[PDB]
Amino acid sequence: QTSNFRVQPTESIVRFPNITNLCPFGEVFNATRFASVYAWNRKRISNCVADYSVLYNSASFSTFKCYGVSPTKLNDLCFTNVYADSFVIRGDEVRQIAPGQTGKIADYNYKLPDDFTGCVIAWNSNNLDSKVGGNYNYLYRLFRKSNLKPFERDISTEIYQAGSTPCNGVEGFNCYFPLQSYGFQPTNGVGYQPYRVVVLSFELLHAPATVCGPKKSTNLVKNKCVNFNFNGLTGTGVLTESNKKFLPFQQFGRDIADTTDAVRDPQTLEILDITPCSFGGVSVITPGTNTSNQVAVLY
Amino acid sequence: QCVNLTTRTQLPPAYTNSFTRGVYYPDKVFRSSVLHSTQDLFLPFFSNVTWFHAIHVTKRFDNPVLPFNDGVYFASTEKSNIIRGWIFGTTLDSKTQSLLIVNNATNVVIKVCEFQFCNDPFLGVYYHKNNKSWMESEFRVYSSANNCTFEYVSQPFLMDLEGKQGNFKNLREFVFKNIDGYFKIYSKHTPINLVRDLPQGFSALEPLVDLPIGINITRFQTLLALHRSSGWTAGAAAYYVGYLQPRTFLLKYNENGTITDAVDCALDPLSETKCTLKSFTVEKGIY
Ligand SMILES: *[C@@H]1O[C@H](CO)[C@@H](O[C@@H]2O[C@H](CO)[C@@H](O[C@@H]3O[C@H](CO)[C@@H](O)[C@H](O[C@H]4O[C@H](CO)[C@@H](O)[C@H](O)[C@@H]4O)[C@@H]3O)[C@H](O)[C@H]2NC(C)=O)[C@H](O)[C@H]1NC(C)=O
Ligand SMILES: *[C@@H]1O[C@H](CO)[C@@H](O[C@@H]2O[C@H](CO)[C@@H](O)[C@H](O)[C@H]2NC(C)=O)[C@H](O)[C@H]1NC(C)=O
Ligand SMILES: *[C@@H]1O[C@H](CO)[C@@H](O[C@@H]2O[C@H](CO)[C@@H](O)[C@H](O)[C@H]2NC(C)=O)[C@H](O)[C@H]1NC(C)=O
Ligand SMILES: *[C@@H]1O[C@H](CO)[C@@H](O)[C@H](O)[C@H]1NC(C)=O
Ligand SMILES: *[C@@H]1O[C@H](CO)[C@@H](O)[C@H](O)[C@H]1NC(C)=O
Ligand SMILES: *[C@@H]1O[C@H](CO)[C@@H](O)[C@H](O)[C@H]1NC(C)=O
Ligand SMILES: *[C@@H]1O[C@H](CO)[C@@H](O)[C@H](O)[C@H]1NC(C)=O
Repeated sequence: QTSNFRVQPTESIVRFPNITNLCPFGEVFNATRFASVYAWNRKRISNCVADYSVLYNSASFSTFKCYGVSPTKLNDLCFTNVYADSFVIRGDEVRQIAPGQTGKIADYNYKLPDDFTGCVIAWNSNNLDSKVGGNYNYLYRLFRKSNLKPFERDISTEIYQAGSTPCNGVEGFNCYFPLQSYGFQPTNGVGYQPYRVVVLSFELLHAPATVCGPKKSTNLVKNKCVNFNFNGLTGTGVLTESNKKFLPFQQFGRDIADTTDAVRDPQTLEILDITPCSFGGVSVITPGTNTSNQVAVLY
Repeated sequence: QCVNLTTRTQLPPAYTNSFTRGVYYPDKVFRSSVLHSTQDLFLPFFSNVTWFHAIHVTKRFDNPVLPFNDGVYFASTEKSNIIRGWIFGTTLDSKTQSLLIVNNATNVVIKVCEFQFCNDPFLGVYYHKNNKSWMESEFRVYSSANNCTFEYVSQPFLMDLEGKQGNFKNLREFVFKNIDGYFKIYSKHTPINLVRDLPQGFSALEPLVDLPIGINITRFQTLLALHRSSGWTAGAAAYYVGYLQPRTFLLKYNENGTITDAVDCALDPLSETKCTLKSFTVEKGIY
């Protein structure tokens, strides 16, 4: 006996489940009617496997602003819930979407806390926003007497009174007035050029976490000692066609030795086989080195 | 809207014996001619399970509150499918998350929300005079929902609803368990024309669907169909509830991957011997 002989794998087929169903979150980004900053929009979406590489390469998004979370690893991550929003921010107030600020609507309307991941992305809006004349229906906060906190809602459906004058249907000199309108100037600078922005928040909490990301799928190979990475199962072997009849819900295949030997195709629902690829021992045959110097090899 | 039922007869619950029923596939692994043994939550052989009668006689009704143990085995004997759905939770007063599963003439609903349940939730189907058809005219299981996490609508199911007094036409077996935030339901439907004394034979319960919820469940309550034609015509439906315990079983898979036999390794010592040699036939000797 001299040594052993083994065959190495070549391919790494990684077949996964068939297809992601849908996620209408893009529709949330791409509608036609939206409110103002006064509406602290909070749209909770779960149990949805959503595509994230689209946002990295889109039509007119550009201003991709994520906080201290790595951009690439989040596409193949799985969370529990996401949140959305949409309003007008009037150009330069893009600076206000920061982890901690209080100069302006950074705290007045749509308050965002520090250490909040919440990837935020805006875009230019010259036709929907900055319309002719000015759609003064949109409103931004006057003074925010609500005195918000991180992750809070400012809903002030009333008016101020300083110390003396009630303003219950009476023109009060110190009672101020509700939120001022929105100056959609036709064509002006960033100070009068509104922008539409959307934020995608994440939270794990403690849940089954059925909000995952898309996964790839390479073509299969047969009659070749290859590395297979089916759902959960990772191994090496030769995959061929079998004739065993599986139940309509079973997926795995075992034997008396409790070793996996049959895998159901997650795509086409076909029953395969698993077999180690030709391991053995090598031995030589010699007639004695004194007589001659020829050998034969037995595999 | 919340109401209550009055003028009903109350009867004590009964007991019945489970004749080797409550076996289900615990895994998703195919086997052929194997005697594999596993320790899981199961229903022990030859034990009491409680028995509640929903007979119309006079004017008898039943809808008690049963605590939710580690597992529930629900065996309904039906002729016109009077029993419809279940609710699961702890307080059942919209103060905590609670599950509601119903399969009606309309779309099937599996909804885990906060519902303000009433004292006597029920479903009411009216026998109209303009057409000779039964349609659901009373949805009074709860008042309203507030704010939720997971709602699912399955395919619509159509099934005739009538108040009959004949023999049961079919048996529906369900197994509910809650592990790792997952609600697992195993369902089986079988035909029979008996009246009592559940038939012999082994019937494996194939899994149906798994629901990711992640909530405490310590109480469940079923709901009936309150037909209208004062008067309710409750029929004579019957349902059995049993609880699961951690037990070790020996399963015998056939050549096709279907379970055909099982032996409980907690019965008389002969069963223990059969559980040690991993075989169903034991010859003479001492072990
Ligand atoms: C998972 O997703 C894949 C991708 O869509 C999906 O594969 C496709 O499914 C459709 C049906 O849903 C197939 O369309 C037909 O499929 C039947 C049954 O497989 C075929 O017999 C038909 O093709 C035959 O006829 C053609 C013309 O004569 C021949 O050229 C061909 O070779 C066949 O003989 C018909 O195409 C579609 O073919 C597949 N595509 C592939 C590449 O398999 C799959 O069904 C999804 N599975 C699940 C469980 O969701
Ligand atoms: C928003 O809607 C517009 C509709 O004009 C989309 O623009 C095109 O949409 C089609 C269909 O998805 C894509 O194939 C094109 O590539 C899009 N155009 C460009 C230039 O990318 C736009 O994709 C939508 N945005 C979403 C869905 O996020
Ligand atoms: C197990 O699966 C086999 C599959 O071959 C079933 O065998 C069938 O046997 C009947 C007997 O007359 C034949 O008519 C069928 O043609 C067979 N099936 C096939 C696919 O050829 C068998 O019935 C199944 N059940 C059991 C208990 O063995
Ligand atoms: C090898 O074989 C020959 C055969 O005649 C013999 O004479 C010789 O002694 C052998 N070699 C040794 C080292 O013994
Ligand atoms: C069920 O009822 C009691 C248990 O509380 C027991 O006396 C009785 O024997 C049980 N049933 C059977 C069939 O043993
Ligand atoms: C859901 O409903 C309860 C009951 O009113 C409420 O306290 C809670 O804040 C609501 N929202 C969430 C996210 O739990
Ligand atoms: C479920 O009950 C466990 C047991 O104490 C508790 O720790 C947990 O907070 C509960 N989950 C809820 C109420 O969502």
